Amino acid sequence: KQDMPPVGGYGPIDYKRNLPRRGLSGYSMFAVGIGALLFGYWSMMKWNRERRRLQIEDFEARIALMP
Amino acid sequence: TYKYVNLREPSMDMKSVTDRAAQTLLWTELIRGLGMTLSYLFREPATINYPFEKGPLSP
Repeated sequence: KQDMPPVGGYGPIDYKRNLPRRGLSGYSMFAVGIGALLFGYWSMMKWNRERRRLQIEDFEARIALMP
Repeated sequence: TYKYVNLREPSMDMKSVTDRAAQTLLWTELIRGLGMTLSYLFREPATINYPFEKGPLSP
């Protein structure tokens, strides 16, 4: 008279299938990308242009000597 | 009875193609897919330390 099945206490667990979490898609991407990339080239032309100014100063000390 | 799996056409409109062309080109899969599901290393490893610890059995 000592046998298994309980009178109660059950679930069940699902048979389902779901993890579609979105996700920042669909014109949200391709907009943060271009907005990041244009910040890069804007951070250029303030350094590459400025290094071009110090470049001429480096040639300047050459030319003021050599006679 | 039945069940049909992988029997569905794409939507094929203007909206959801950009949802799929963000996938192939800028990888919204394959990082959200398996740069996160793997790590997930932060669980405790389950190794029986054999010369000292031993495993369960039954009478």
